[PDB]
Amino acid sequence: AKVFSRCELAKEMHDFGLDGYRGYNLADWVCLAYYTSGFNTNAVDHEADGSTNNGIFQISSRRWCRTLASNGPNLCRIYCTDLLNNDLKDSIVCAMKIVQEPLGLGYWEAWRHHCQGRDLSDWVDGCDFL
Repeated sequence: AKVFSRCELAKEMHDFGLDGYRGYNLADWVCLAYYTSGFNTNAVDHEADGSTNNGIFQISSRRWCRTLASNGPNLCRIYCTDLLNNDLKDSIVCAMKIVQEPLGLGYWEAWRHHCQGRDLSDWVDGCDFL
């Protein structure tokens, strides 16, 4: 239902206060979204164990959100399908809870494999709102 451009997404995330949150800057978050969902707020990925990864940050039904038949701790206290909204707020809130765990953004494979260990300033370069 919505695919953000890079700077549009950066602007929304800046509005949500993610620049510097838990020591990660805006670029970290933009890079994460790109490599998890390609900036698609409606993305769903179905893993081999049948769990789902959901929304802009590809949040997992095994731990963080609730689906039926795949019961779990549902730590964000939210149906998975509610993380598929055009409005980012619930995905943001849930990602914030995830990054409070010891790994931070290292919890995402996509971030470890494409964003960590790299200069990411490119991801926010040229952005009008800044």
